[PDB]
Amino acid sequence: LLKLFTTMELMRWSTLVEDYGMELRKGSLESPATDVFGSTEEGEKRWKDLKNRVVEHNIRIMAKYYTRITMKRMAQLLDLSVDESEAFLSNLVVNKTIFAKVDRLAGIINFQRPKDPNNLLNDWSQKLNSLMSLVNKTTHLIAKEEMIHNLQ
Amino acid sequence: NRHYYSITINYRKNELEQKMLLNLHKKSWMEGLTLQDYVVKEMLELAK
Repeated sequence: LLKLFTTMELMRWSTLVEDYGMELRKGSLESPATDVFGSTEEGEKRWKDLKNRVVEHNIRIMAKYYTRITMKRMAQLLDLSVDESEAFLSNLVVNKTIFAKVDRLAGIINFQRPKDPNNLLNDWSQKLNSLMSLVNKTTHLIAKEEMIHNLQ
Repeated sequence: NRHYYSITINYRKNELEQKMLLNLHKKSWMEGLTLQDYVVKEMLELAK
């Protein structure tokens, strides 16, 4: 659970079947399994809410490497089909949690940010971040210089 | 004018301090190490 909450570590869902389903193969407490996954029309919805977890939370771990992906690769990474991909694309785009834009002129599309919405921000971010770094540079290069030239 | 005549006050040839006041004054009152500004464009947006 908690290792699946931080970056979710794109595991096998049948190893999730192992973990969360051999709890019924417990010669001890099964009242966790009975309360959580012993339910059927709530517990099956929890199984597919955990398929909703793999799509939901793993789109939120894959949201870094986008602005370039096709659709087949997103099927090959979300650990499901392209039809399950499009159904999950539907319910997560009506979620509209992070701004999606999907299109099938050839299929190169993704869940996305607002798609680099600005002009000169690149000059600001790149050149002023890097150059105010380069102006803090000399101010602590004199630091390093004096501290190492005390001795040698 | 009664009871008082003023005295003359000039300010010394103070280059022994005016030197270093000038030097710190302009070596400091422009961006310190002077690599600071070298804010640039959204101030131009508001200014235009």
